[PDB]
Amino acid sequence: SGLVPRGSHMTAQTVTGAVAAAQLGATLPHEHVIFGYPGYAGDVTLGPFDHAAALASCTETARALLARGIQTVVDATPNDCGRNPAFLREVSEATGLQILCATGFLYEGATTYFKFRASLGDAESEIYEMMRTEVTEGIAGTGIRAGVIKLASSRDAITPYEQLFFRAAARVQRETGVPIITHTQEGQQGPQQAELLTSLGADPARIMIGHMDGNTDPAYHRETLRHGVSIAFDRIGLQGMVGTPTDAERLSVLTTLLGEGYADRLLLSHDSIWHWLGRPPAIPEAALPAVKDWHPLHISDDILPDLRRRGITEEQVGQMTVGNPARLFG
Amino acid sequence: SGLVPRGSHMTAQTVTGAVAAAQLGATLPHEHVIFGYPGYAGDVTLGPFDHAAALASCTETARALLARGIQTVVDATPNDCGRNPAFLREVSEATGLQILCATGFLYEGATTYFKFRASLGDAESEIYEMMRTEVTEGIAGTGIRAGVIKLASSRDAITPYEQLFFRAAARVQRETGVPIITHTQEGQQGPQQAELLTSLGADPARIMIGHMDGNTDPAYHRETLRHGVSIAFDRIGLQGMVGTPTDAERLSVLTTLLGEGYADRLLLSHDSIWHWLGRPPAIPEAALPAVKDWHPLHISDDILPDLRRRGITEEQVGQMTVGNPARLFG
Ligand SMILES: [Co+2]
Ligand SMILES: [Co+2]
Ligand SMILES: [Co+2]
Ligand SMILES: [Co+2]
Repeated sequence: SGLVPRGSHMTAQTVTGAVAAAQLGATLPHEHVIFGYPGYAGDVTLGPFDHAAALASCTETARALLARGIQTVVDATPNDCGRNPAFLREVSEATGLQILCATGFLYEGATTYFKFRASLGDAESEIYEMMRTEVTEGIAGTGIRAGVIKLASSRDAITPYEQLFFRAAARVQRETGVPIITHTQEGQQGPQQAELLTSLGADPARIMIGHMDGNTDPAYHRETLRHGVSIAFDRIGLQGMVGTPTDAERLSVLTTLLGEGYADRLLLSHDSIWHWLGRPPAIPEAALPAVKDWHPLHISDDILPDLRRRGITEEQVGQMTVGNPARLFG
Repeated sequence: SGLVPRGSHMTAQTVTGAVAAAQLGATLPHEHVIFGYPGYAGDVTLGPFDHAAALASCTETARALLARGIQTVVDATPNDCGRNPAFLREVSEATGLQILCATGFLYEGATTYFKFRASLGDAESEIYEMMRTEVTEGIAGTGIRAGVIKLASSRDAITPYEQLFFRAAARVQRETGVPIITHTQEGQQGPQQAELLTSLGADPARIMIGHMDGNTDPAYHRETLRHGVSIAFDRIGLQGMVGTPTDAERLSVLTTLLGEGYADRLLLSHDSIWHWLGRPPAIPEAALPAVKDWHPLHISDDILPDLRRRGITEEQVGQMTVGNPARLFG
């Protein structure tokens, strides 16, 4: 036990169907099989999607993950960032790797559709309708259901526009028990997000505040944790990428939190992109070190062994990688 | 003659092929057959595209236009707003109505893809590559070529990000002679846009600065016109829609400019949307008068007769509706 999920639950849904909490295994709570920044579709002429090569590439990464003992990936790709459940299902059915997809949108400057629905009507209820339908019935008539709601906020505040999504999410959460994972911008708003969602009636045991590794002051992480929610160092491997701290700094914070007993509330991920949508990313020369360990095998090969040699126990490692994911999503 | 297009020309391209300047006929220089605010795709579950109903609805509007003697529509829909040349081609082949589609993106807060390419590399050259390919070879391997480049800027300035597109556009323009139509936000930046593009080497005779009806001070229109470019009152029918002036005000300005002899530089359009992408628009109760005349038959039925009874001549009307479009796009 400890802090178990409240009332209203629905068996964890993956792109290939419902899976039991115990079948989840080691999990990466925040990754992107395919991803495109909003607008990517507008570059379809020179940046078309090569299905054959994306499939070949993604299943390969999937296989490398299974070999590491990772049995599940939570794909956090927002509805406006290329989210494609049917494709994810292909990858999963081809490899056996389990994948949960999300429902939600990126922050304010991403797109403009709902900012517009909001000027003309009740956008909260429209977002609520969409989230609930995708979480209980499916996405785009495919029958594939989202297994997490994804929320995002800006750096300086959770804007009134962003809050429409947080309330729609809170509602669906209370009604269905579906988990909620978030994006925080540049290490800010973690506590505000936690305060808001719990105040809205969302179960702190089904809430994971993301990109918390974006902040290096542990007092900041401790304040979020006070709310009873889990937090994720989900961008491990992306170092100094205009903003992000280094892994050295992330681990310093993690080991402090771990030695303070917060293991039941810490999750680990990379926030990697296996295949980019649109025109392949032009990576400058100086950016190389920053993205060097920014691939999904980094935690399994570098992070988990580094934590262990630091005194973190095998049980603490299993709690973060298997224990937490099973309660959060299962 | 007068101010005819410079060197480097390419026969006007429509979704169904090249058309001769003389085949253009009366034209609406800025309209949207289908349109979706960026992000619309993310609402695919409850706001899917009903092809059968969009086709039935759009050809109908097309037929009403042909009956008015309008033989061509310049669809100004940006690459990030649902632009779909294949669909436009269906509408055109089904009715005979001629349609030219565009190449380009909406302003800064619309999407984020190129803001990202810009942090990692040479976005100007990537936008240039895309624009040129779509204007000379085609869009998405369909062989359908864009017949206009579409540019947009914000209200307070033509941002450094927005200027990447203006330079890519200027380049393609000099190289291919393809026309350029713009969007101006809330009646500002008209002169700045005209100054910038001509300074970049773009032909003022193949440049139409849009949404100029958004400003009601004719001194503002006169300054843009000084640059030798044409300007369009292309949102006729959208009144008071949070910002926009009333048609009464637009016509007051138009008749002043007309009686000052600027007929060779004035174009008329509605900026209507025949079929919305995403969830159908929820139109409040107070918004009704604002969108009442916001449909493509408004100029033919209300505007052109109102101008005539005001003293505007049949020749001045033909110059705006046929003369200008033929030089600009043909
Ligand atoms: Co994120
Ligand atoms: Co992410
Ligand atoms: Co516009
Ligand atoms: Co428009």
